[PDB]
Amino acid sequence: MRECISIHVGQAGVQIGNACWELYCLEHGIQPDGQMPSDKTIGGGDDSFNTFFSETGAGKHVPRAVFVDLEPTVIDEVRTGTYRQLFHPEQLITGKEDAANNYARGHYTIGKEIIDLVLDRIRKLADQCTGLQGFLVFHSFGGGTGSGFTSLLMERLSVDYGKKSKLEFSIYPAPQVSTAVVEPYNSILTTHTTLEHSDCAFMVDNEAIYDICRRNLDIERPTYTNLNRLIGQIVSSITASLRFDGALNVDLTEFQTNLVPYPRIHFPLATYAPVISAEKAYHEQLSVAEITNACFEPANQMVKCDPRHGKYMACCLLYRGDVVPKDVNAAIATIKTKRTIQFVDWCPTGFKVGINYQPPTVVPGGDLAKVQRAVCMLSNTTAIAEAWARLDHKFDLMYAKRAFVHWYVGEGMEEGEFSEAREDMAALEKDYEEVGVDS
Amino acid sequence: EDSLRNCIDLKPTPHRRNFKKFMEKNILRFFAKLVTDKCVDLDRMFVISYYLGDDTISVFEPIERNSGIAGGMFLKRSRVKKPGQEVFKSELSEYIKAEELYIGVTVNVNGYLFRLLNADEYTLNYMEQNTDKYPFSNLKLAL
Amino acid sequence: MREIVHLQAGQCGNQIGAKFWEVISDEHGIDPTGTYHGDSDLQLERINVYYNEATGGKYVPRAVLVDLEPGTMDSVRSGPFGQIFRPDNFVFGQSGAGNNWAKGHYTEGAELVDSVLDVVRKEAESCDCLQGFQLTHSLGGGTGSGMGTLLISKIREEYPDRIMNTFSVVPSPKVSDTVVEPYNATLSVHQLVENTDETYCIDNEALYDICFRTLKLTTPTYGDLNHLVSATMSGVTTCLRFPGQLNADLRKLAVNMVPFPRLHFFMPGFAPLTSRGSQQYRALTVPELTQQMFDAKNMMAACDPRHGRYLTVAAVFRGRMSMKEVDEQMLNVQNKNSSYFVEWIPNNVKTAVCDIPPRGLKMSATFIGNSTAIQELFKRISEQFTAMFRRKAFLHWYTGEGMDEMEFTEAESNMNDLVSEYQQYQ
Amino acid sequence: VTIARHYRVPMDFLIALAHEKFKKNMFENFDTFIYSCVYEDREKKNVLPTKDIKRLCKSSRLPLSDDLLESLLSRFEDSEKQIDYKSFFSALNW
Amino acid sequence: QNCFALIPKAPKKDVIKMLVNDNKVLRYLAVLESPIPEDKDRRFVFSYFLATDMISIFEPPVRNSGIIGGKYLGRTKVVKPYSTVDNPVYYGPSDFFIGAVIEVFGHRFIILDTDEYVLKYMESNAAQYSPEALASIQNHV
Amino acid sequence: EFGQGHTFGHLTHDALGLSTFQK
Amino acid sequence: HLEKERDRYINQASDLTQKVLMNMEDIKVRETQIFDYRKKIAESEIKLK
Amino acid sequence: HLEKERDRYINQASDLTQKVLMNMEDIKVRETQIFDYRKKIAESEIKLK
Ligand SMILES: Nc1nc2c(ncn2[C@@H]2O[C@H](COP(=O)(O)OP(=O)(O)OP(=O)(O)O)[C@@H](O)[C@H]2O)c(=O)[nH]1
Ligand SMILES: Nc1nc2c(ncn2[C@@H]2O[C@H](COP(=O)(O)OP(=O)(O)O)[C@@H](O)[C@H]2O)c(=O)[nH]1
Ligand SMILES: [Mg+2]
Repeated sequence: MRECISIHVGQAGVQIGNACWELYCLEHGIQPDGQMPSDKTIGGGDDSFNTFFSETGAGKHVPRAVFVDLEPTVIDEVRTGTYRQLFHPEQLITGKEDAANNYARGHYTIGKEIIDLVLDRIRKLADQCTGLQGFLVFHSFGGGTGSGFTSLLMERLSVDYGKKSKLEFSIYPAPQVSTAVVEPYNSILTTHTTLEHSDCAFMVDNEAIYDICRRNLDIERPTYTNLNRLIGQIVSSITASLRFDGALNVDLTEFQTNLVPYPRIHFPLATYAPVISAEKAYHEQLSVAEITNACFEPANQMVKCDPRHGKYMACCLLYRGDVVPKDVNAAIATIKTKRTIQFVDWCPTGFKVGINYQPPTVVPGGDLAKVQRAVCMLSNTTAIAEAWARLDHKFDLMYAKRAFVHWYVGEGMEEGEFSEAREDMAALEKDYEEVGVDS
Repeated sequence: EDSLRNCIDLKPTPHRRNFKKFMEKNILRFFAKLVTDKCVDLDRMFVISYYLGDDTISVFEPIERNSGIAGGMFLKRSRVKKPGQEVFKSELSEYIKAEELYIGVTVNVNGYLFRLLNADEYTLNYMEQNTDKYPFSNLKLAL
Repeated sequence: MREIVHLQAGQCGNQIGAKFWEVISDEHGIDPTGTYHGDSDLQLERINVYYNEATGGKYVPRAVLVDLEPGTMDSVRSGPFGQIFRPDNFVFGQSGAGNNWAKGHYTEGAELVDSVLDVVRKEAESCDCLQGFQLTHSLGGGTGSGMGTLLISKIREEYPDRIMNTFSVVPSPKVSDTVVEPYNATLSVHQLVENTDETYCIDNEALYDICFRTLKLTTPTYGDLNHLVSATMSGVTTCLRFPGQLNADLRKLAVNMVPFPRLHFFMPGFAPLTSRGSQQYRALTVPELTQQMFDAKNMMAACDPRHGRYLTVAAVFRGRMSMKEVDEQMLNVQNKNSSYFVEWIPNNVKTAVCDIPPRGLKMSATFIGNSTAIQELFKRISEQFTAMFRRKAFLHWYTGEGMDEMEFTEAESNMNDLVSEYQQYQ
Repeated sequence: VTIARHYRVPMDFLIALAHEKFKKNMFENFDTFIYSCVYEDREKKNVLPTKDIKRLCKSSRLPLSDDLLESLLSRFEDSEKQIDYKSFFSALNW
Repeated sequence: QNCFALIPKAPKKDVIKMLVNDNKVLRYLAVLESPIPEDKDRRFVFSYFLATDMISIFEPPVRNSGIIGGKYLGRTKVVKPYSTVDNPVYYGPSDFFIGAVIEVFGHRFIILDTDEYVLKYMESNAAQYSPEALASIQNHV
Repeated sequence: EFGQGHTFGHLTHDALGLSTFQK
Repeated sequence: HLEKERDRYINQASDLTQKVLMNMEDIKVRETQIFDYRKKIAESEIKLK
Repeated sequence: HLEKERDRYINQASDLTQKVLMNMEDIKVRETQIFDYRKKIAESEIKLK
């Protein structure tokens, strides 16, 4: 009766979606073939797979997501790898020529020829499900497909389905390192679409994942194949209350109203804790207070900002595991006592909790330990304006010499969108400072 | 188990569950049917799952075509009390159905009688591999 | 899916083309006979990018090879790999140019191009989605430079929406083996800079010092020089042919390397270059790759980046690796060497990751870098062209074939305004 | 049930699958396979390990699945880590 | 040279054998052995230069054949059959029998006839060579 | 008495599959 | 010699620029904490009255 | 040219060094004020109780 649909865009999206769906296989016990194991001859244990996996009369479970990318090379590893029989032959959309780190190639010239093919399967996955909350978007700012094609996908989806929910997990550019050069162009020019054609948008920074995975899990030199496990661990704790039973359930509609106070303010921030190794797990006791303190600690913060310099507007607790509600209230009443953490004076109740019973599972070869309880943050704070300020300063000095303009003008779009995208943000940063100003 | 601590200690301490048992522990699945008097509406095949972690029993009925009843789930990960009653003022800790389930044992769950009829292949492999617990799977004693 | 049409011009272009197709045939596991003799299965996924399918399980390259003398097709077919090139792809005339850009651009290269266009059109239309073309020729001789710059001036109008790569051989002041090559160079670069997308600079001075000092050899024949230039020339299309984490083809490198259409000159480099007596002693780890590369002696051009500014840089890596160390090391050299980078553009480094190394190796790196310091070599040949032309000598080879005298003036005027554009960023 | 479970009693279809796939997608060039096998035989024995025939088929790019190819080269035509020429290439030819 | 000495030097050329041989070419008739059926009648001519131990293969054009023959292989040593990377082993003059098979760059050549100068050289040396070669020459002439 | 890290290559490269616990 | 001195002084100036930045971050944090403590002193004295 | 560079780098280092010194006197003043405010806090809370 409940279903969820995920749309993963770009090379970032198709690579985090592989680790996202292998965990979904392991929570419901789905083998890479696509069924219950043949050792178990009677099944249908609980209809928690109905929201993530389809049902066929032969006993096969098919996922309810779609993968889109303009690069065929990273897509066909799913066709070649272990999970070839599990994923549908149609649910993985393949391009022919990549956008090549550009916005106009992904938007106006190549994004048009495949925007109708995906929408057919989006409609096909929409009438399968009786009840749909909305769509999850796993896209990247720096990618050509994740910027250009997404800036037409969210626009067309908003008129394809009016009041449907729209959640985004965006791979935000890191403030120090980057794999490209023209990523401020790819980041700014897609913000004009996403500020009006999205409901909620969590940001993920890779270099903050780099330090967190290094200093906490005691694993030096990580790889993307384990970062996507961490991001895939975040996605399961959000949708845990939908699938699994809990003391009180949080919907996909519950936190989209409790983290977005203004239509121009829809940028929360994610944080996961505890993140410890197997060797560190058994020495340290893991209390509810000791896992909620690291969440509010800016050292464990997953986007490279500081709430000490900023101020929160809203937060969201995702408690999953062996947790009782008594010390949850003792923890959050203790959080309200420290004056180092500062809230705004107009949102005196900034808490929403969600309780799930089943502790998180672990994967063979993964980095995280077998843990009994965990908590995920979805907090909205104004410290992102610190990150936006240093992103536009780089954008303004890069545009002052009119570099890389010929890569965009000759593709078909006009040069007036460059000035508008800089100005529309400048009003948005003015909106960011005005909500932070108290009475 | 939460209120033992008032007489175990003057100041109570949180109850400590079995970390060891949760750490090593898959799911033992049995086929069951409903047993009451002769009623025509009740010919329903259920499946009972013992979880071997927190010692917990969950019963579910698969959805059957053109049936007048559609019950997706019967119990939600909750322990089962045997029909021996003695609910209040019980000095000992309460009795709970442990993991002793054969083929043909009529188990009384929540007042509903359930006859076990078949086991999954993993369950029967468990039966034959672990026999100190179950003398009914010995080939030598069977012969 | 995505194909590459490979174009060669000149005797230098033929001698570099034999070794270039040697190492890819080694990399993709191809015998001198023509049949795949390998051990893996991922090596057969992206084969159509360079090899056309045939009957009997044969794969032949889609390369066009041109020259004006027949004396180079005999040596090309006499190579260890000459039996795999299809005989229809060779184009040769009955009379050469002989170190003259004028012979190949108006009179003798004018009739050859009408046959080469037929050869490239019957092959480029046989694919499904061509990624683009790639040139490798020499400016020091008019066979591949007089007419090779005319193929640039012809396929650009026919196939406009494509990428073209050139591995050009701009000459050198010490290994100058022609009197009149200042004329052959400047008259080629003037027609080059307007009608191409990506250019490198392969200088034989840089190859000579590398194999003498870095590789520590005694007799570096041209086969060793052709191996060093083709390691980078094959190391630029790694992610096109093999999967990885950060796939990056030529056009993804070009959009980050070309901020202005007249800024398309680069400085190639190759990291895993160590002597045989120093092979066992050195520990191969990605700080060592990014430290050996950024030295000025590893570069393939006859310029010094200490005299200029690193405008933008690229990096393509190979082998199964962890990107924590390489992202840390590229940030360290960016922070420490703050005076060698321009300040009007941040994040000047482009990162590409492939998980497959070449044979006999486990990790590798390829460098493509645009710098203001590359302008020094145009100044070196501008003063020599001015010195030669102000005495009005050697024009009887040039003005007697239909070239007006004002063509030398516009070749000066476009070139010195080009280096005046390069002057502003330092 | 324990007694009954302990006391219990426990290809042309595989060939016909590949025959139908080879009929749907034309791969009748098997004389080239025969000539290549004779060319690289180099002894009087008429057999080779499975890897050589597998890499010959993969190099010739037959329109057949790796699962069915591995099943054929592992189950039936293999006697002891070595495969006949004439019987195997007289088979798979519709 | 780097492995042995700290300061590398040029290798020593074998000019004693160069001065002894000068211009000495031994020619044999070979036939290509190939899977492709139109390579059945491809007769090649070997040429062994004794001065530099170097083998070159030439295919003379055949009247109304349809194959543009000629310089099949030039001046390069042949090393391929069962040779390690550390130490190369090269084809010498001792194994050009009658009926011998040669592995040149993946192709296969069967020698069927030599020259009278080759036979004179055979009878001149007659000691470095294997007895099957002597038997084949005595059967041939 | 009268009566009678293993390798700096492993510590500086590729610790993702094998962490410090697995080293 | 003077090139080496120039590089050393560049390294010095960059490091001590970073020192300036972390210090002004520190003084801003302490000023905010000062304002909070004056607020809580005022509240405590009002409740005392 | 590079002696001019050396002089300007020395001057920049000296100026920002004085800024670091002013930053330590700022943080010392803030710490003393924080301690005095905490003392006033404790006295007020004793009066409240
Ligand atoms: N965290 C994380 N980031 C990734 C991953 N894969 C790619 N990225 C990000 O994606 C960026 C590169 O852009 P891509 O996603 O590869 O580009 P694209 O979306 O395919 O668009 P085109 O390249 O034009 O086809 C890098 O800077 C990474 O930060 C991943 O697996 N995990
Ligand atoms: N690095 C390198 N340089 C070469 C090669 N072949 C020729 N050259 C250079 O090219 C110059 C002669 O080129 P040339 O034969 O006149 O070119 P063409 O006129 O286009 O055929 C010489 O000075 C060589 O230094 C080669 O294989 N590698
Ligand atoms: Mg893409």
